[PDB]
Amino acid sequence: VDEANIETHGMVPMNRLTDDPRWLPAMSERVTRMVQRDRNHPSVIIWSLGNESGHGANHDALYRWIKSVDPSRPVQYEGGGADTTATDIICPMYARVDEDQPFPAVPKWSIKKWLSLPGETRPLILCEYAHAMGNSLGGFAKYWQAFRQYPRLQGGFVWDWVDQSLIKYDENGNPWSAYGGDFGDTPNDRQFCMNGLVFADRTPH
Amino acid sequence: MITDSLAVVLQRRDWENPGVTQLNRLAAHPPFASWRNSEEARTDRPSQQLRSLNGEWRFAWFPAPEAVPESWLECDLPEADTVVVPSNWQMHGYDAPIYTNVTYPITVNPPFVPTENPTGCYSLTFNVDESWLQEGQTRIIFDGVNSAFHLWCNGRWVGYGQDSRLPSEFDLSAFLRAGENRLAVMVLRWSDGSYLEDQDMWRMSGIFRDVSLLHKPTTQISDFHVATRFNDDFSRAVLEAEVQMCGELRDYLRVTVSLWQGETQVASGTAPFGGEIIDERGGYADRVTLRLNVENPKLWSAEIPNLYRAVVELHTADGTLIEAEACDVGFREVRIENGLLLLNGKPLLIRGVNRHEHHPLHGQVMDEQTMVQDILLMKQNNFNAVRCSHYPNHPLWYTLCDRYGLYVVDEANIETHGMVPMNRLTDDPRWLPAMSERVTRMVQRDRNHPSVIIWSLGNESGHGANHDALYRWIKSVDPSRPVQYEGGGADTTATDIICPMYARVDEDQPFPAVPKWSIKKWLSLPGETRPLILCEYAHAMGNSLGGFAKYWQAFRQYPRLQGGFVWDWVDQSLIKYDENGNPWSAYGGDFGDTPNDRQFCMNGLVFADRTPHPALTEAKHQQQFFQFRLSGQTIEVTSEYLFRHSDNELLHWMVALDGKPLASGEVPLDVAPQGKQLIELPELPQPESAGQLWLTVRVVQPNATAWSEAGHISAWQQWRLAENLSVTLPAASHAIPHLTTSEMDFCIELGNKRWQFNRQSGFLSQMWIGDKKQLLTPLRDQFTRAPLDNDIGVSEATRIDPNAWVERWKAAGHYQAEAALLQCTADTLADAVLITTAHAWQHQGKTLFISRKTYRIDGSGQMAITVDVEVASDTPHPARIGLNCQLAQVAERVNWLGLGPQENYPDRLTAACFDRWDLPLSDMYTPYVFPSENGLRCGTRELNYGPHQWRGDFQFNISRYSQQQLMETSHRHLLHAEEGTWLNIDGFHMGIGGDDSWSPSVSAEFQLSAGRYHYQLVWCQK
Ligand SMILES: [Mg+2]
Repeated sequence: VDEANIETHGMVPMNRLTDDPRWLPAMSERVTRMVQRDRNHPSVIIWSLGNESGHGANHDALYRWIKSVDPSRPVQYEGGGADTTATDIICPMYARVDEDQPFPAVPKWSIKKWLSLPGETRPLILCEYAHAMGNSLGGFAKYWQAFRQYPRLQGGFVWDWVDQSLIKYDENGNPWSAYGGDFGDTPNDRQFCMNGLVFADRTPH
Repeated sequence: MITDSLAVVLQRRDWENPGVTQLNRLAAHPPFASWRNSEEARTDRPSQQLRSLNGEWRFAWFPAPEAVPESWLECDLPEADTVVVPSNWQMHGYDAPIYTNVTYPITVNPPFVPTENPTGCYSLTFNVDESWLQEGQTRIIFDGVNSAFHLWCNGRWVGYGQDSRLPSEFDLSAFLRAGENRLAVMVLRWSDGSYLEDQDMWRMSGIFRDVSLLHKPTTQISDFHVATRFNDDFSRAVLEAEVQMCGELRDYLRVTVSLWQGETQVASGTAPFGGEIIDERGGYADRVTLRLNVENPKLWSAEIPNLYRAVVELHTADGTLIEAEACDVGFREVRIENGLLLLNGKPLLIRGVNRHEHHPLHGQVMDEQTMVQDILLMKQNNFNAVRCSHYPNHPLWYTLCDRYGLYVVDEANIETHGMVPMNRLTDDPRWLPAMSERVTRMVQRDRNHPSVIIWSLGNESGHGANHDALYRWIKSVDPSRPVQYEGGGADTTATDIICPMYARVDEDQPFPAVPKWSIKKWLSLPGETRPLILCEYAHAMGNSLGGFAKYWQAFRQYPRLQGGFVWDWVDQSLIKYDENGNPWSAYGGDFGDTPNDRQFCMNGLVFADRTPHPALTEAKHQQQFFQFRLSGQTIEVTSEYLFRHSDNELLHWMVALDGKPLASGEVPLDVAPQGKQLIELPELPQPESAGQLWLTVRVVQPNATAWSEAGHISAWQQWRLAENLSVTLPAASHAIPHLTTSEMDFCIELGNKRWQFNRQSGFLSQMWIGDKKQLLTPLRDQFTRAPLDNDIGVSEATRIDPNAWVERWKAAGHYQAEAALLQCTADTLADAVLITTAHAWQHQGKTLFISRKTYRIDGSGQMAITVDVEVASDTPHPARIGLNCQLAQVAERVNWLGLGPQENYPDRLTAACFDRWDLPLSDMYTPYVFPSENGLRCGTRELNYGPHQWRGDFQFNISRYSQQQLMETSHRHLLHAEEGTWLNIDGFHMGIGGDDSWSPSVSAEFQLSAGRYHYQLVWCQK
């Protein structure tokens, strides 16, 4: 699944960069440029405009462009709660099968519930599930049990394949993995960055 | 000092590059006017803060951008003349204006442009008040510029602007200094952006729009949005406005919205900054949403503006107000429901004329007065809807519509007629950023206005991926207005409502990949639900609007069809000065700009100056809201109006016989919208005398609306009363005509009068009175008329087209055909003398027509002519069948009984009504920029000029200019009246047409294909 190189986690509201009319030309290049280069490959089955960029007018405009230039591949966008008009298939991220937690303006429901919502027909694939950080994947069976159970649920991508760490050298020169801003870059989110199913080197968690 | 210096700034060049529309340009916002006082915004009094750079402007002109001196930016050149702004430099005559209908004037190598591009640099020196500099931000604003400009302030580079139509704002706060500040602006005729718009209009490059200076407090609201929500009842409407505040944010500061109707406020809204906790990271810091509830709010409509005044004020907590913004608010809901466009819960029938904003005297720049003058005419003429093609209108223009009445359709400033395939510029992914600015920028500026009911992405740009992407953006940013795009055949996915252009109701013509069908057929297409509105119809060029009735008849007939905008409101012409200095209108590249599309450019319903084309009256009659159906004595009136009761309408009916009215009936009119009112006449007087009774009903307004003076007439209808046939006999007269015969000529004498017929000629050369000679030229049959604009079409001597009517006639030898006498004879009735002439018109051994004419002379001496015409089936149908003569006598006034008084044609005789008519002789001729046969009148029982009386049913045009002369002349001004008056009488006349200029638009029924024709008329002295 190809992803347009747009993220705007930082901005508050997050949607502001994507939402603004002026920013559209900068936004366009990443979606537009990406399609031409990667359109040819047989393997790609999907186009994703943005990740965690929120919902903006540009995404709706951009989503329309991808369909018109290319009708071959379904387009999915996570942002806006994943219930956004732009995404062909719902991609709730970190959604819980058993239970749903809602944040005002960004409600999250159990995947079984989410398909069931009034006036919803779209197939649902999770952007992420079963976070692999540290000890992880607990209740992993439950997610998969649900996927087999429901025809509509297409399953979701696990996060994340490789823990992110950078080699560091001791005075001895032995190499120790570094998590977060070991280098002192600040503020450092530290440990959360690695998020890894398998060791970098790589070894299997 | 670099990089301020021209050489560094010029290259890399921006204009050549497709990608950068502008540099250092502030985001577009609806105008606020920046006035601190709360009252002023509600008042709408001109703001003190706003400043106008309009005035005399220093000007310099250079062939190329490289050519213009570097030194100038520091100082204005000594040589350069001072030119008023906003102005078009070409209008000034520095550079000849270039007009091209389809082709870009510059050679097409996107994105590259011709190495030498005419460049004009404007330098303005102004003094800024000290108070402005100390606090706030000051940004220069340009209402319009073309194509692209480079901005220098105080010898320092400021900005680059890529779009002429849109307003561009640059901030001068850093640049400005105490005392006078020089302003240097550079404008280039040709830009990379130029490729985007190929729309066909006279092309002028310069600053055609006002330049002003605006001052904003450091904390001010950059943009505000007004939105309306209504109940199904519409009794209660919820209005919410969102305001975004620039720069610093203070918790204490609050924004208050007040809605004022007339002099009394309806509702007030006040909010703390920020709202709604938008997902997911945070609620907007700088955005506040205010909702105001209005119940029984008046709703804006073309018939009634019904305006509210909304003031947005940002004020301190205590609190003082930092700034005030006022926006006109009209409450209307526009939505497409069930494939039918609906306004305010009522299906909309749109009568609209495409408007190009052009002035012959001032060229592209439009006087404020002109819009008002233009607006009144369209509203006066039964036009409730105006579309501007294909660029955003002057900022003032939208405001006028909202007060005045008529609906406005905004159009994005993108056209790409030139590119082949045309879709290429729009279609390409790279071009999207340039494309985006015109659609995106336009929405923000024009979104606020109540009047606009639609958004149009592009005109004639073809169908491109960008249009589909752009269409999606407009919906998402704004859901209020339906979006329609013409291109791609008008069946494109992007357009909410189909807009076929030049579509024909009766018949459909298809071009591979761009099929066109009759409008009735087009809705019917499989899997089509969209309401259809024509971008253009009833082309008004030259003689035009023929078959206009048919289009309108269809619109009423079908619920889905919403009607279409007429093209075009104003003929486009530029004033030119003779050595005498008299002003003659110029069509095409009179200036020698080439290649020139020439005549086709004007395309005008009404004269530029402006005067109304004979056609315009026809539009008014068809357009009119009221519908009249008559059965017997009873008259039934149906109201077109959706929302308005006829509070002040007066209905007057007059019944007259043979141009004389026995009775006049007037009734007050009280019909609710969609209401039907039945009116019954007092029993009509019955005339024993032979003739036809005529009933005429017209609706006039007792009290003048702002657009219309009192006693103005909205609509009229004419119905024939039961016909009267007279069996009274002319005979008998004691005097008997005596005829004297010579081999050379046939002579008939009765009393004083003498009639001469020439045997060799086969036509009667001379008619005798006194002691006088009546006609200069022998009477002859004429099968040709000066070609109409439609008949000529796109055909030219260089590039002749087989399809065009003129070509078929020319190929035919129809024009050059020479009459021969097949037979001739002279005979004497006891009471009269009868002459029979047979003429065959032969070209190349093939006879186009055979005409037989018999002249019978009464004892009274009144002369009766019966003509029989045979037309070969093979030959292209004769444009008209008539006999034309030249008369020495000249008369001040022409009196005829027939359809009047406007010139009318069989295709468009609907506007005309039958009554006795009197006009100055000059009136009969109709001025045209390009001269074609004109001034024809139809269904005339009797025609009177001077001594002569003509009795019969015929179509007559009487003018000084010969038909041969009319065809010959390039321009209207050139023609010089021939001595005497040319008179044409036609038994039958071909329909003017046409839906399309390019291809013959004439209807099948209108053409005289019968192959057999008979008409008779009487020549009577006195
Ligand atoms: Mg065009």
